[PDB]
Amino acid sequence: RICYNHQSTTRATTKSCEENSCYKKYWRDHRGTIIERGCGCPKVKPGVGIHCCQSDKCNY
Amino acid sequence: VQLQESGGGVVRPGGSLRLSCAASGFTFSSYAMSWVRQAPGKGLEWVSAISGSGGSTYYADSVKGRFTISRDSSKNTLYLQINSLRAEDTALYYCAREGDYDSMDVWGQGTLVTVSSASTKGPSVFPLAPSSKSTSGGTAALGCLVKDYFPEPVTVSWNSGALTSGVHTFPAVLQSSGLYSLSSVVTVPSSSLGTQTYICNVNHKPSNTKVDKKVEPKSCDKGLEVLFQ
Amino acid sequence: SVVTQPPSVSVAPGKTARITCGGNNIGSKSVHWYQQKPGQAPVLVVFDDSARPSGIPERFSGSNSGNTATLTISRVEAGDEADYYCQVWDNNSDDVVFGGGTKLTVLGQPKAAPSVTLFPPSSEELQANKATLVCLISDFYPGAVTVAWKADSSPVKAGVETTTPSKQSNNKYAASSYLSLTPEQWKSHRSYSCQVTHEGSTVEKTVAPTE
Ligand code: NA
Repeated sequence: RICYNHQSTTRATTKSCEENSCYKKYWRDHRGTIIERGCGCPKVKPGVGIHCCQSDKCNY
Repeated sequence: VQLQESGGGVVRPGGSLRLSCAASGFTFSSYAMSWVRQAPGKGLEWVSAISGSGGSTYYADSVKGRFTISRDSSKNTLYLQINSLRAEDTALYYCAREGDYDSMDVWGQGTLVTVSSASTKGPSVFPLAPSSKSTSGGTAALGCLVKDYFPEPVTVSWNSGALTSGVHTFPAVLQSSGLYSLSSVVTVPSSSLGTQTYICNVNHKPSNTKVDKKVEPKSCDKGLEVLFQ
Repeated sequence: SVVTQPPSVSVAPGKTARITCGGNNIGSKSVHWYQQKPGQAPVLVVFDDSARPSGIPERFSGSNSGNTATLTISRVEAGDEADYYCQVWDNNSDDVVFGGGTKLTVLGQPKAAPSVTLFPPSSEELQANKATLVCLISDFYPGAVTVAWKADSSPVKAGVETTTPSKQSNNKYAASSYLSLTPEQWKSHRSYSCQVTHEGSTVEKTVAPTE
């Protein structure tokens, strides 16, 4: 499967994943809103944002 | 990647200081930065943080309204302006680069802030006399209390460097007076107390003072008592 | 949120050290761990509960659930001796919370209970209208103690300064505690006591103005 893996609002980049869902994860630290993108569908802490999707390049 | 703090030193209570931290080897403005301080012998205390752009600032309750964090991207430099300084602001001040979840992945070596109203002052040296209260199992502890000096350091020797075995000189404490105190102790045989002289040799180079104090066993003779004790 | 670390942990070389960081619902937060050796800056050894920065040995592992986060150091080595700090991140607040630190001793010598010597104020200091009680604590290992003072039977917190334990020339530790009194306060109690806690044993030495 093919997922975005670029951080926050850096330039779009993608990656091949042996998983079937992609993820977009977002939280607040002293920098502001931070976004992580990758392969899979991880558990996150309460309050943290997580979008897992079944398509390709869905985690924009 | 490097961070180097500067601007620390001696300052009066109610005074002001600006600390600087020069950053290199990374894109400075992409990272939040923090100041963390540590009082001597104590734990880490977060003081302040700043977003990449400087658009957001964050402060510990203990420093709200006395400290200002700022950064200059053109000079790759972080600042901390510390006003209305208190005794409790005495610490080593570290700058740190933050990452994910405010984890601090790079630290500087720190800059020392000492908040004292004190001028240079040589020590008062008092004997810690051996008696039956420091004589336990055939050996006696005796020492010198080195009180109310500024700044650090003092050094202490015994019998002009002849006596080394059993000698321990403690680190200094900054008292609420703004002055330092420390002690030096030696353990000796109780049977030596009659015949061997023990002198502590205190050296305080900042005030060009040396003191030699003879440390004698306590005489519990009421015929030798003085009135202000 | 107060986060609680034990002040000290001792482990034999080769054994596993566990340093805890306790707080209500810390499992819902993200925990980082730092190693600090004396005279050095902290080093990040675990971040986000369980991730290891590159170059940190695999022996360093973190966990976090419920009310306890743990730094686990397997096959502990002499070089792991350090102070360890936890840091708690929460998505819903700004403040950086650190635990109070844990001194990790890696046991290369036998445990040794402290000798305690309590010096009354000297005649010379009292002449100068000051009174310091000096509690000298010697020959102990590991190098971690707590000191508490009493006037007669009552605890005393004001006028106390305690040094961080220092290595002696014989490789055991020493520490010093000072109780600063007026000559009047000194002479106005029947006794003063220095109580030293080491390895959950307490040794108490007492002095009396009238002896
Ligand atoms: Na936060």
